[PDB]
Amino acid sequence: AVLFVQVNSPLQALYLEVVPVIGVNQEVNLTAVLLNPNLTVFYWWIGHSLQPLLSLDNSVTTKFTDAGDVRVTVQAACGNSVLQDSRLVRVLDQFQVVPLRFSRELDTFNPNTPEWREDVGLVVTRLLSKETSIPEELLVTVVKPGLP
Amino acid sequence: AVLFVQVNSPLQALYLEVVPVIGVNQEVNLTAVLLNPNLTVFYWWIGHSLQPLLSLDNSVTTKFTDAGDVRVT
Ligand SMILES: *[C@@H]1O[C@H](CO)[C@@H](O[C@@H]2O[C@H](CO)[C@@H](O[C@@H]3O[C@H](CO)[C@@H](O)[C@H](O)[C@@H]3O)[C@H](O)[C@H]2NC(C)=O)[C@H](O)[C@H]1NC(C)=O
Ligand SMILES: *[C@@H]1O[C@H](CO)[C@@H](O[C@@H]2O[C@H](CO)[C@@H](O[C@@H]3O[C@H](CO)[C@@H](O)[C@H](O)[C@@H]3O)[C@H](O)[C@H]2NC(C)=O)[C@H](O)[C@H]1NC(C)=O
Ligand SMILES: *[C@@H]1O[C@H](CO)[C@@H](O)[C@H](O)[C@H]1NC(C)=O
Ligand SMILES: *[C@@H]1O[C@H](CO)[C@@H](O)[C@H](O)[C@H]1NC(C)=O
Ligand SMILES: *[C@@H]1O[C@H](CO)[C@@H](O)[C@H](O)[C@H]1NC(C)=O
Ligand SMILES: *[C@@H]1O[C@H](CO)[C@@H](O)[C@H](O)[C@H]1NC(C)=O
Repeated sequence: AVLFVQVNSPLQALYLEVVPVIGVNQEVNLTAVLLNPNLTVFYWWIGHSLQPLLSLDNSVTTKFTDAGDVRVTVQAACGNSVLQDSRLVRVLDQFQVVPLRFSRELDTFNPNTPEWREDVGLVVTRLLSKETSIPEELLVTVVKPGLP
Repeated sequence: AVLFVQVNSPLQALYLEVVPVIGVNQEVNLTAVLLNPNLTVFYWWIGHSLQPLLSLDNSVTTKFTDAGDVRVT
């Protein structure tokens, strides 16, 4: 007689990591940050279609043929608890991309909390608009999750 | 705000349907008979490896390069 068992009772929090903006036909490297070993259950709701993708890995790679706003949802149920996080992203076509160096010292005070990164990008956008007199909602700053 | 919900509380019984014998390098059409719509969660333990396959469908198709006795769960 055989019996497979798994032991991961408590789940704390999850977060869906995805860039707020990318062009059409571009591969998106969606990440599902969660509390966990290779024993992880991930339901992925990429778009309108109900049928979710199953994954044991944190990340998936997908594309978007259409533009506009896309709802991306991820659900985690490793044990007997259900967590879920959603995020709406913009898929554009008319834009120009500029790389941006930050000062090194910031790295020594840089937690990867997405809200910290959001506020930093917002400050950069405000300063750009104040020093170029160009519209402010047409400038999107994303400061990545990397250690540098 | 968005929230996905699913509603299938009771599960009665299951049964694994598989032929008792087949040769090597032959495709096996394993079936998992269960109480259900396309909302079905299936973990497949094909052999020695712990990592199970995920499936929403009843059936899977696999092969065996080695002979002997295979545990299919
Ligand atoms: C919950 O919130 C916490 C903060 O309260 C987040 O924790 C931080 O997450 C980042 C990203 O995973 C961690 O940085 C990582 O460090 C590893 C090295 O250990 C590096 O290889 C990765 O590339 C990444 O930079 C960070 O250490 C971690 N802790 C803190 C204090 O910032 C967490 O992401 C949030 N997650 C959930 C599921 O709620
Ligand atoms: C539980 O046990 C019951 C019997 O008490 C099994 O029920 C029987 O299962 C077979 C195979 O699925 C059914 O035959 C099927 O009929 C459909 C048409 O409806 C046909 O398209 C299929 O090819 C197949 O031949 C049968 O009707 C069903 N009921 C009876 C009274 O025999 C069941 O398979 C067992 N399953 C579990 C999960 O415990
Ligand atoms: C996604 O990120 C991982 C981690 O760096 C990398 O190995 C992989 O090539 C990336 N894929 C794409 C399509 O960006
Ligand atoms: C988890 O399993 C996958 C199988 O698809 C494998 O690619 C990955 O390396 C495994 N990770 C760990 C940490 O064992
Ligand atoms: C498995 O059975 C289904 C149902 O008849 C059939 O469509 C499929 O081709 C079969 N595959 C193999 C490899 O026997
Ligand atoms: C269930 O979803 C799968 C998607 O892989 C599809 O192939 C199948 O036709 C669907 N079945 C039903 C009954 O909707």
